[PDB]
Amino acid sequence: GSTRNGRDSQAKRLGVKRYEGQVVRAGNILVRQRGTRFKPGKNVGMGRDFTLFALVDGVVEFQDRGRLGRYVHVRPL
Amino acid sequence: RLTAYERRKFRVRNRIKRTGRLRLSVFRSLKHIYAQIIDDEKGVTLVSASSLALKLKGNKTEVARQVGRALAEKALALGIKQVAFDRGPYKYHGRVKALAEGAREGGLEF
Amino acid sequence: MEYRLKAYYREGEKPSALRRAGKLPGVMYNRHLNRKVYVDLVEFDKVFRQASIHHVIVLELPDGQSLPTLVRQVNLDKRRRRPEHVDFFVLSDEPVEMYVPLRFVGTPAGVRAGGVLQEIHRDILVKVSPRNIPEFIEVDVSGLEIGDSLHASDLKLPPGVELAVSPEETIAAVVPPEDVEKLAEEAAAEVAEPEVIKKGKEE
Amino acid sequence: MLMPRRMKYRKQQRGRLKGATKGGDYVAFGDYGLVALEPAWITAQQIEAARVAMVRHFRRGGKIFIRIFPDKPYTKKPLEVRMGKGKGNVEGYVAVVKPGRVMFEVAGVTEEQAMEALRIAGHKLPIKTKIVRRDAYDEAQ
Amino acid sequence: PRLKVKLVKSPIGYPKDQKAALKALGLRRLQQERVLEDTPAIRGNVEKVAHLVRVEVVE
RNA sequence: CUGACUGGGGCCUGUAGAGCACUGAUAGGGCUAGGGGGCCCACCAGCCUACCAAACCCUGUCAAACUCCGAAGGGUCCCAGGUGGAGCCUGGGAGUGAGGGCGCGAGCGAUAACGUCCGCGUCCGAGCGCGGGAACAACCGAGACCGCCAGCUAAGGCCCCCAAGUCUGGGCUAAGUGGUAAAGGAUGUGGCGCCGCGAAGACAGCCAGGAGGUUGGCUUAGAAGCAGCCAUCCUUUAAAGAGUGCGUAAUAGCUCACUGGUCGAGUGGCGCCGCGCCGAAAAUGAUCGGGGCUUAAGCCCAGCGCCGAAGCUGCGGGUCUGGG
RNA sequence: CGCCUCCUAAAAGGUAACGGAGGCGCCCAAAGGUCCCCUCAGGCGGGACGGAAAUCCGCCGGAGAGCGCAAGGGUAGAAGG
RNA sequence: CGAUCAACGGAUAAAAGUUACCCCGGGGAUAACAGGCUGAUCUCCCCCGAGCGUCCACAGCGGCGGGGAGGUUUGGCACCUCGAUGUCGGCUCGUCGCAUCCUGGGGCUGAAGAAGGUCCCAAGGGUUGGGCUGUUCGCCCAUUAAAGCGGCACGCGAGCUG
RNA sequence: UCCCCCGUGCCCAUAGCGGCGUGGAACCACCCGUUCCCAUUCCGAACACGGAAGUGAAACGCGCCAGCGCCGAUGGUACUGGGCGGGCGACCGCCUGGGAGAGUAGGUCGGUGCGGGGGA
Ligand SMILES: [Mg+2]
Ligand SMILES: [Mg+2]
Ligand SMILES: [Mg+2]
Ligand SMILES: [Mg+2]
Ligand SMILES: [Mg+2]
Ligand SMILES: [Mg+2]
Ligand SMILES: [Mg+2]
Ligand SMILES: [Mg+2]
Ligand SMILES: [Mg+2]
Ligand SMILES: [Mg+2]
Ligand SMILES: [Mg+2]
Ligand SMILES: [Mg+2]
Ligand SMILES: [Mg+2]
Ligand SMILES: [Mg+2]
Ligand SMILES: [Mg+2]
Ligand SMILES: [Mg+2]
Ligand SMILES: [Mg+2]
Ligand SMILES: [Mg+2]
Ligand SMILES: [Mg+2]
Ligand SMILES: [Mg+2]
Ligand SMILES: [Mg+2]
Ligand SMILES: [Mg+2]
Ligand SMILES: [Mg+2]
Ligand SMILES: [Mg+2]
Ligand SMILES: [Mg+2]
Ligand SMILES: [Mg+2]
Ligand SMILES: [Mg+2]
Ligand SMILES: [Mg+2]
Ligand SMILES: [Mg+2]
Ligand SMILES: [Mg+2]
Ligand SMILES: [Mg+2]
Ligand SMILES: [Mg+2]
Ligand SMILES: [Mg+2]
Ligand SMILES: [Mg+2]
Ligand SMILES: [Mg+2]
Ligand SMILES: [Mg+2]
Ligand SMILES: [Mg+2]
Ligand SMILES: [Mg+2]
Ligand SMILES: [Mg+2]
Ligand SMILES: [Mg+2]
Ligand SMILES: [Mg+2]
Ligand SMILES: [Mg+2]
Ligand SMILES: [Mg+2]
Ligand SMILES: [Mg+2]
Ligand SMILES: [Mg+2]
Ligand SMILES: [Mg+2]
Ligand SMILES: [Mg+2]
Ligand SMILES: [Mg+2]
Ligand SMILES: [Mg+2]
Ligand SMILES: [Mg+2]
Ligand SMILES: [Mg+2]
Ligand SMILES: [Mg+2]
Ligand SMILES: [Mg+2]
Ligand SMILES: [Mg+2]
Ligand SMILES: [Mg+2]
Ligand SMILES: [Mg+2]
Ligand SMILES: [Mg+2]
Ligand SMILES: [Mg+2]
Ligand SMILES: [Mg+2]
Ligand SMILES: [Mg+2]
Ligand SMILES: [Mg+2]
Ligand SMILES: [Mg+2]
Ligand SMILES: [Mg+2]
Ligand SMILES: [Mg+2]
Ligand SMILES: [Mg+2]
Ligand SMILES: [Mg+2]
Ligand SMILES: [Mg+2]
Ligand SMILES: [Mg+2]
Ligand SMILES: [Mg+2]
Ligand SMILES: [Mg+2]
Ligand SMILES: [Mg+2]
Ligand SMILES: [Mg+2]
Ligand SMILES: [Mg+2]
Ligand SMILES: [Mg+2]
Ligand SMILES: [Mg+2]
Ligand SMILES: [Mg+2]
Ligand SMILES: [Mg+2]
Ligand SMILES: [Mg+2]
Ligand SMILES: [Mg+2]
Ligand SMILES: [Mg+2]
Ligand SMILES: [Mg+2]
Ligand SMILES: [Mg+2]
Ligand SMILES: [Mg+2]
Ligand SMILES: [Mg+2]
Ligand SMILES: [Mg+2]
Ligand SMILES: [Mg+2]
Ligand SMILES: [Mg+2]
Ligand SMILES: [Mg+2]
Ligand SMILES: [Mg+2]
Ligand SMILES: [Mg+2]
Ligand SMILES: [Mg+2]
Ligand SMILES: [Mg+2]
Ligand SMILES: [Mg+2]
Ligand SMILES: [Mg+2]
Ligand SMILES: [Mg+2]
Ligand SMILES: [Mg+2]
Ligand SMILES: [Mg+2]
Ligand SMILES: [Mg+2]
Ligand SMILES: [Mg+2]
Ligand SMILES: [Mg+2]
Ligand SMILES: [Mg+2]
Ligand SMILES: [Mg+2]
Ligand SMILES: [Mg+2]
Ligand SMILES: [Mg+2]
Ligand SMILES: [Mg+2]
Ligand SMILES: [Mg+2]
Ligand SMILES: [Mg+2]
Ligand SMILES: [Mg+2]
Ligand SMILES: [Mg+2]
Ligand SMILES: [Mg+2]
Ligand SMILES: [Mg+2]
Ligand SMILES: [Mg+2]
Ligand SMILES: [Mg+2]
Ligand SMILES: [Mg+2]
Ligand SMILES: [Mg+2]
Ligand SMILES: [Mg+2]
Ligand SMILES: [Mg+2]
Ligand SMILES: [Mg+2]
Ligand SMILES: [Mg+2]
Ligand SMILES: [Mg+2]
Ligand SMILES: [Mg+2]
Ligand SMILES: [Mg+2]
Ligand SMILES: [Mg+2]
Ligand SMILES: [Mg+2]
Ligand SMILES: [Mg+2]
Ligand SMILES: [Mg+2]
Ligand SMILES: [Mg+2]
Ligand SMILES: [Mg+2]
Ligand SMILES: [Mg+2]
Ligand SMILES: [Mg+2]
Ligand SMILES: [Mg+2]
Ligand SMILES: [Mg+2]
Ligand SMILES: [Mg+2]
Ligand SMILES: [Mg+2]
Ligand SMILES: [Mg+2]
Ligand SMILES: [Mg+2]
Ligand SMILES: [Mg+2]
Ligand SMILES: [Mg+2]
Ligand SMILES: [Mg+2]
Ligand SMILES: [Mg+2]
Ligand SMILES: [Mg+2]
Ligand SMILES: [Mg+2]
Ligand SMILES: [Mg+2]
Ligand SMILES: [Mg+2]
Ligand SMILES: [Mg+2]
Ligand SMILES: [Mg+2]
Ligand SMILES: [Mg+2]
Ligand SMILES: [Mg+2]
Ligand SMILES: [Mg+2]
Ligand SMILES: [Mg+2]
Ligand SMILES: [Mg+2]
Ligand SMILES: [Mg+2]
Ligand SMILES: [Mg+2]
Ligand SMILES: [Mg+2]
Ligand SMILES: [Mg+2]
Ligand SMILES: [Mg+2]
Ligand SMILES: [Mg+2]
Ligand SMILES: [Mg+2]
Ligand SMILES: [Mg+2]
Ligand SMILES: [Mg+2]
Ligand SMILES: [Mg+2]
Ligand SMILES: [Mg+2]
Ligand SMILES: [Mg+2]
Ligand SMILES: [Mg+2]
Ligand SMILES: [Mg+2]
Ligand SMILES: [Mg+2]
Ligand SMILES: [Mg+2]
Ligand SMILES: [Mg+2]
Ligand SMILES: [Mg+2]
Ligand SMILES: [Mg+2]
Ligand SMILES: [Mg+2]
Ligand SMILES: [Mg+2]
Ligand SMILES: [Mg+2]
Ligand SMILES: [Mg+2]
Ligand SMILES: [Mg+2]
Ligand SMILES: [Mg+2]
Ligand SMILES: [Mg+2]
Ligand SMILES: [Mg+2]
Ligand SMILES: [Mg+2]
Ligand SMILES: [Mg+2]
Ligand SMILES: [Mg+2]
Ligand SMILES: [Mg+2]
Ligand SMILES: [Mg+2]
Ligand SMILES: [Mg+2]
Ligand SMILES: [Mg+2]
Ligand SMILES: [Mg+2]
Ligand SMILES: [Mg+2]
Ligand SMILES: [Mg+2]
Ligand SMILES: [Mg+2]
Ligand SMILES: [Mg+2]
Ligand SMILES: [Mg+2]
Ligand SMILES: [Mg+2]
Ligand SMILES: [Mg+2]
Ligand SMILES: [Mg+2]
Ligand SMILES: [Mg+2]
Repeated sequence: GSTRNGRDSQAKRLGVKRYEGQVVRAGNILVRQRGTRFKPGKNVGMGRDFTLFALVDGVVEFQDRGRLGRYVHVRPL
Repeated sequence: RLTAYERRKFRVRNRIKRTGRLRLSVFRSLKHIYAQIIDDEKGVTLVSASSLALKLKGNKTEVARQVGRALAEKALALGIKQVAFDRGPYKYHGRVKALAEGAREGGLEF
Repeated sequence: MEYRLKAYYREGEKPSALRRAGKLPGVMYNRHLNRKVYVDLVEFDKVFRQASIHHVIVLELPDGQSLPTLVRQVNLDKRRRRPEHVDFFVLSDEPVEMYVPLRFVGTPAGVRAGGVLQEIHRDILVKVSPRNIPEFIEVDVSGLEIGDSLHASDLKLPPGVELAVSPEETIAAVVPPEDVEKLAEEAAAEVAEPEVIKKGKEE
Repeated sequence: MLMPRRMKYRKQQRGRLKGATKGGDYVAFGDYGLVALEPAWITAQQIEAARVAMVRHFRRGGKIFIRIFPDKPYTKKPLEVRMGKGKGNVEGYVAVVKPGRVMFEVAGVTEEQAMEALRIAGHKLPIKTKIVRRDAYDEAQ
Repeated sequence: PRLKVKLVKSPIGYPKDQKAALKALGLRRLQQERVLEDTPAIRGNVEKVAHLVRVEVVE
């Protein structure tokens, strides 16, 4: 008697890293995610692993455009 | 259920908006050819130019080029220089190419 | 018949207090009004067991009105099997969707043979004038063998009452009875171990 | 007796038995019903024993409706092994049953017959039960 | 107006944040009374440790 | 002044619950490919099926690794309260890196363990200091600087051991239940509710009547209401089932059901609630902590009063810290 | 016994057990960049060989297909062809 | 560029076994005995009433299921004890429980009688000698009213045996 | 400032599917051609050019209809932050604050910005 199971992988610490209204700087990571759960919006880049980040210094804003998906914006200051 | 046309159109427009320029959008009907230079931040048109509105003549291509120059003129007069070319569902060719070259001669920046 | 029931208005009385006092919370509404009401449970229950959602209830309000209503929905307390809230639907002169009782007239052939009539629909949904509410709707089931069945299509409707459900909707059936002779072969019958849906490079 | 023909998973964590039945609370097919008064995992064998007794009461006749189904696998470690070394093996299947559920209904049989059958069936179940008969409340759900 | 708050049941055995609330209210000893401005932040802590406290409206 | 905690506001989330739209499970029914089987055939198509049954549909459900939904909460940021043995920064010194009980949420285990493994919280650890809990680290109460032959309380208590009520009003319990247990059983008791039947005289008793077809059969070998199911029809009735059981080898043999005379007021059955009864067997001598308690000294409801700690107060003192 | 994916995990992050299930130790010179174009599975109907399924035509079909490999997230307004 | 340094933060460039001949330091942080908690397993008792018993559920029985009690079994757990809680069987000496083996009392019986079965009350007393085996147990011989089953650290090694 | 149409956005189905109707002056489409630019793994179907005889048949635009789809109260309940009780347990309740999902009533055959072209 013994187990064929027993493994699991490290947690990846995914999810939003800066919420709406929060002041960010150019480069700040805003969202960490698998695929496009949030899409890059105004002043927001997407890295190869879908990571969303601020393109300019400013304030984070979220936007839910229905069938168009959810969006992270950064509004300049 | 979209069409190859509806898709093509989205696909190019989406790329153009992403860059944040004023967009020179082009409509090409069987007879005429129109041009809005649009600000998508504001959802607004800033300058127009049509073969319909210019009561312009004959050879469609030559006509296009004319609306092209026409657009640029009203455009620079409003301070607009740079802009992005929205070929819509249209291959950049023919009448559209012609319109594009015209706004170019006209001094539009793209 | 057509049944009558005293009703009363409630504002902020707590539904639990009401219930603790023998009163059943409820609401009456239609497109024009929506009022929070309660009834005496034991009175309501007396009516409702005959009424059901099938027959008209008239609500004798304290303001003096007397509104004709259908019970539209009854919430049961799932642990205790008791009503806990009623929806009274205020009939007005438009036609209404509703449930009209089926009567299964006659003894099916299948039942003589030892079978069992499964009264699958004991009522039927119907758009109809309030002024036109049938007491019931007869259905001849006497031609039913095990294992035949009737559908709403086979229903012969009264005047001014239109079907509100698919004609293809089965409404009664006659099925084989329970039999002790089946037990031994059921009790002996080898059943296979459950298959586990393959995960991974298996599928 | 009753068991899933197939499952996505072989073993299920145990869970809890809090609350009244989620649904299954009103009579919905036959004439008389057997409702659970207290929660339990009802075993497939217990279900089948309840059923068989009822058909036995009826001899020939009636319809029995079974409204609970054992899709929960019950696990147990082999005798005398110690703790650890993996989860037990499936030994049977239970149907989770919280208070209020109509577990069985009967139809097509006299009242004294539906009464007695459900009583005897009740004695096979490891919980307290009440026999109900179809009301308007059932019909209105 | 003002809130007169009195600590009357011991915070011993209650979660740290209720102890923290008493600290925000400045309540340190049983039976101690504190008169506090009746503002919404203060009222939040009074309501938080309501089962430990006796409140009375004053002036 | 930035802290814990709190107020307001934005954003993030996929749990409880629920749902079945997805993935799967699922009872029954409908509809209907596909098989099985029976008619009818090999000239290849038919037809019938109370058989197993796909997809689909309806009713009704199930799921940690399902979700069309989806809270309470939680997290974070902004503004504000918040001066605390708060917070932040640099540095010096550690010890710890065997935890444990309890509550809640899970997993494992057997819906076992004073079990095990995580999460949130608490307490013991280090509060084996104090009151209650008979006794008892972690349950309730409460954070012991010192002193007092002062006061008020907390949990818990107020018949005696034992401080304070043999306190007040309403109710139940007759089991010493209280003062350890389940399925299940029961004319225990009190209280509600719903049915039947009855002065067109019911129930009990003192009296009758219970009857033709017909010892009916799909019925073997007896099967005459009373060995299985797919029959309950009537004649005659004031009434009487092709019958409740006791009866036979099958009968015959009696009563009920059901109508009639006597009395003359209720009677029979179901269900629910409260408190009790049985179910209840273990090993040195018993026992609710003891004595002892029965309109309680038990239980439920509603009161007033007191007792009660190292908690709080009064009085005096010490030390540290802050402020004068 | 390292690494990945899901669950457990109590709706931020994290979270154990010899708890429940699966994968990795490669690969691709295109399976990479960019421009341009295209859109699926499946269902019904029609069509020689040709069948449940080869290719063709019609209608319906928002994504259930695809995306080298496990799972998950993502995704046709493309990441698919 | 050379790592299945995969025991995957990788001790050396380089490494398996045995000890009942054994030793030291430690641990009741951790097994084996006993106790404890638990009661799955075990023993006993009920609920249900299919069915058996010519007839007849319940004389005697009780399908499939269901609820419990006990704490003698086998285990689970790892809580005192590893600066020691001596461990099976026997002998000796008892003492207790009662789910009673006998004797006393009783109900039912498919109890004519005699003899039985089954349940109930009952723990006062009694409960044999021998062959086998270390055995407990068990089988066997010869008897008996009977040849009971358990607890007491699987009662009892500062009481003996070994 | 109102009506129609052509572009382009925003809300993200109350905007969709289906049935019916309607429009060609203008605009848009289909349309006529395939010399020319450009193009088909074949096809002027598409993309593309040059055109202006025809037709709103297709498409599109605008109306109407609630069969499907989508939206959806109020009421009550589940669940729950915090605070309390009960049960030997599985589990069950009270207080305060929050409060679904299903369902019922009901709603929907879109609303709106910018610029053009035409009309009153
Ligand atoms: Mg293994
Ligand atoms: Mg694992
Ligand atoms: Mg990790
Ligand atoms: Mg981990
Ligand atoms: Mg993970
Ligand atoms: Mg996130
Ligand atoms: Mg990149
Ligand atoms: Mg990439
Ligand atoms: Mg916003
Ligand atoms: Mg913005
Ligand atoms: Mg578990
Ligand atoms: Mg079980
Ligand atoms: Mg298990
Ligand atoms: Mg285990
Ligand atoms: Mg197991
Ligand atoms: Mg089992
Ligand atoms: Mg249930
Ligand atoms: Mg039972
Ligand atoms: Mg429902
Ligand atoms: Mg306290
Ligand atoms: Mg406390
Ligand atoms: Mg708290
Ligand atoms: Mg104090
Ligand atoms: Mg304190
Ligand atoms: Mg401050
Ligand atoms: Mg801060
Ligand atoms: Mg803060
Ligand atoms: Mg806050
Ligand atoms: Mg759930
Ligand atoms: Mg489903
Ligand atoms: Mg549905
Ligand atoms: Mg569940
Ligand atoms: Mg989950
Ligand atoms: Mg879930
Ligand atoms: Mg918060
Ligand atoms: Mg917030
Ligand atoms: Mg501040
Ligand atoms: Mg300071
Ligand atoms: Mg400190
Ligand atoms: Mg500190
Ligand atoms: Mg330091
Ligand atoms: Mg030092
Ligand atoms: Mg250290
Ligand atoms: Mg250390
Ligand atoms: Mg360590
Ligand atoms: Mg430890
Ligand atoms: Mg721990
Ligand atoms: Mg700790
Ligand atoms: Mg540990
Ligand atoms: Mg814990
Ligand atoms: Mg509790
Ligand atoms: Mg727990
Ligand atoms: Mg878990
Ligand atoms: Mg158990
Ligand atoms: Mg303890
Ligand atoms: Mg523990
Ligand atoms: Mg525990
Ligand atoms: Mg546990
Ligand atoms: Mg702890
Ligand atoms: Mg220590
Ligand atoms: Mg303490
Ligand atoms: Mg402490
Ligand atoms: Mg203590
Ligand atoms: Mg002490
Ligand atoms: Mg001490
Ligand atoms: Mg103490
Ligand atoms: Mg004490
Ligand atoms: Mg004491
Ligand atoms: Mg003095
Ligand atoms: Mg006092
Ligand atoms: Mg008190
Ligand atoms: Mg006392
Ligand atoms: Mg004494
Ligand atoms: Mg005294
Ligand atoms: Mg008194
Ligand atoms: Mg007694
Ligand atoms: Mg007593
Ligand atoms: Mg007693
Ligand atoms: Mg009784
Ligand atoms: Mg009673
Ligand atoms: Mg006779
Ligand atoms: Mg008893
Ligand atoms: Mg009294
Ligand atoms: Mg005192
Ligand atoms: Mg003090
Ligand atoms: Mg002094
Ligand atoms: Mg002083
Ligand atoms: Mg590795
Ligand atoms: Mg997680
Ligand atoms: Mg998760
Ligand atoms: Mg998480
Ligand atoms: Mg969480
Ligand atoms: Mg972090
Ligand atoms: Mg592997
Ligand atoms: Mg290529
Ligand atoms: Mg690629
Ligand atoms: Mg390429
Ligand atoms: Mg196809
Ligand atoms: Mg085909
Ligand atoms: Mg062919
Ligand atoms: Mg084909
Ligand atoms: Mg896919
Ligand atoms: Mg693979
Ligand atoms: Mg090397
Ligand atoms: Mg290593
Ligand atoms: Mg190594
Ligand atoms: Mg390592
Ligand atoms: Mg090395
Ligand atoms: Mg080397
Ligand atoms: Mg080595
Ligand atoms: Mg050895
Ligand atoms: Mg040796
Ligand atoms: Mg030797
Ligand atoms: Mg030697
Ligand atoms: Mg030697
Ligand atoms: Mg030696
Ligand atoms: Mg040694
Ligand atoms: Mg050493
Ligand atoms: Mg130990
Ligand atoms: Mg250790
Ligand atoms: Mg040990
Ligand atoms: Mg040991
Ligand atoms: Mg042991
Ligand atoms: Mg010991
Ligand atoms: Mg036990
Ligand atoms: Mg028993
Ligand atoms: Mg027999
Ligand atoms: Mg008999
Ligand atoms: Mg029998
Ligand atoms: Mg018996
Ligand atoms: Mg058995
Ligand atoms: Mg059991
Ligand atoms: Mg047992
Ligand atoms: Mg036990
Ligand atoms: Mg023991
Ligand atoms: Mg023992
Ligand atoms: Mg015990
Ligand atoms: Mg053990
Ligand atoms: Mg043991
Ligand atoms: Mg130990
Ligand atoms: Mg441990
Ligand atoms: Mg030792
Ligand atoms: Mg010693
Ligand atoms: Mg020693
Ligand atoms: Mg000793
Ligand atoms: Mg020895
Ligand atoms: Mg003895
Ligand atoms: Mg006895
Ligand atoms: Mg005797
Ligand atoms: Mg005799
Ligand atoms: Mg005899
Ligand atoms: Mg006897
Ligand atoms: Mg004796
Ligand atoms: Mg004795
Ligand atoms: Mg004896
Ligand atoms: Mg000899
Ligand atoms: Mg011998
Ligand atoms: Mg022997
Ligand atoms: Mg032996
Ligand atoms: Mg004898
Ligand atoms: Mg002997
Ligand atoms: Mg032992
Ligand atoms: Mg011994
Ligand atoms: Mg012994
Ligand atoms: Mg000994
Ligand atoms: Mg010795
Ligand atoms: Mg010995
Ligand atoms: Mg000794
Ligand atoms: Mg000794
Ligand atoms: Mg000794
Ligand atoms: Mg001796
Ligand atoms: Mg438009
Ligand atoms: Mg528009
Ligand atoms: Mg706009
Ligand atoms: Mg027309
Ligand atoms: Mg149209
Ligand atoms: Mg025209
Ligand atoms: Mg015309
Ligand atoms: Mg032309
Ligand atoms: Mg050519
Ligand atoms: Mg040319
Ligand atoms: Mg063409
Ligand atoms: Mg048309
Ligand atoms: Mg078009
Ligand atoms: Mg309308
Ligand atoms: Mg809804
Ligand atoms: Mg609501
Ligand atoms: Mg609440
Ligand atoms: Mg709570
Ligand atoms: Mg509320
Ligand atoms: Mg919800
Ligand atoms: Mg809702
Ligand atoms: Mg619509
Ligand atoms: Mg406009
Ligand atoms: Mg205009």
